[PDB]
Amino acid sequence: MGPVWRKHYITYRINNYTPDMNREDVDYAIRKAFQVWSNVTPLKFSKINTGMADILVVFARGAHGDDHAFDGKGGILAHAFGPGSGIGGDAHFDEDEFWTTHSGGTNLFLTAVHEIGHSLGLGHSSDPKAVMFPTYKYVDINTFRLSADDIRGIQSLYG
Ligand SMILES: NC(=O)[C@H](CCC(=O)O)NC(=O)[C@H](CCC(=O)O)NC(=O)[C@H](Cc1cc(-c2ccc(-c3cccc(Cl)c3)cc2)no1)CP(=O)(O)c1ccc(Br)cc1
Ligand SMILES: [Ca+2]
Ligand SMILES: [Ca+2]
Ligand SMILES: [Ca+2]
Ligand SMILES: [Zn+2]
Ligand SMILES: [Zn+2]
Repeated sequence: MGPVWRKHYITYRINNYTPDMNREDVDYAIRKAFQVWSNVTPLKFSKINTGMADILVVFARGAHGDDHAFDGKGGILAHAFGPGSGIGGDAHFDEDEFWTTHSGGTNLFLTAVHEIGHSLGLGHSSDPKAVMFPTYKYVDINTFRLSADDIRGIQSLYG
């Protein structure tokens, strides 16, 4: 259930960049992660560099100014706030992970899909093939698809 955005145009901004990947690969992973969700809802996402974005994307370490301190390498990979003003919507990625484009380390795209689900108001799935299942798993990103449960969940919130 959860809170939802009360509009269908949502902006995001990348506050800072992990040194683990180059800038263009970070931008690509995030853009594609938003596209997964826009593909099955009325939502549209635009990246901005200037202005007040709804969803701020942040890489940070350990205790980083909120109530969800990170824990070093492993364990919690990221956390995101549900829809709302201010820190609402924002997605934080633990810099103590090694973010990648691929299967090594922690794949940024797949983690971002999961986190953006939370930023849009989804909770966890019991479907062990759903991207909103609680625990990270690498799957071939070239053939990645939302599960029927993920699509059901997001279409129940928007549209
Ligand atoms: N246990 C694991 O598998 C990895 C280990 C990471 C490592 O050791 O490198 N860690 C994890 O999975 C940890 C577990 C955290 C925990 O419960 O203690 N999860 C987290 O770190 C959550 C963040 C997270 C989950 C994922 C994810 C999940 C599923 C899939 C996927 C893709 C395709 C198919 C399938 Cl079946 C699954 C891909 C990525 N990506 O990010 C934390 P969060 O859910 O945002 C959260 C919830 C509540 C609060 Br309150 C704060 C944050
Ligand atoms: Ca961690
Ligand atoms: Ca916000
Ligand atoms: Ca890192
Ligand atoms: Zn945080
Ligand atoms: Zn989660």
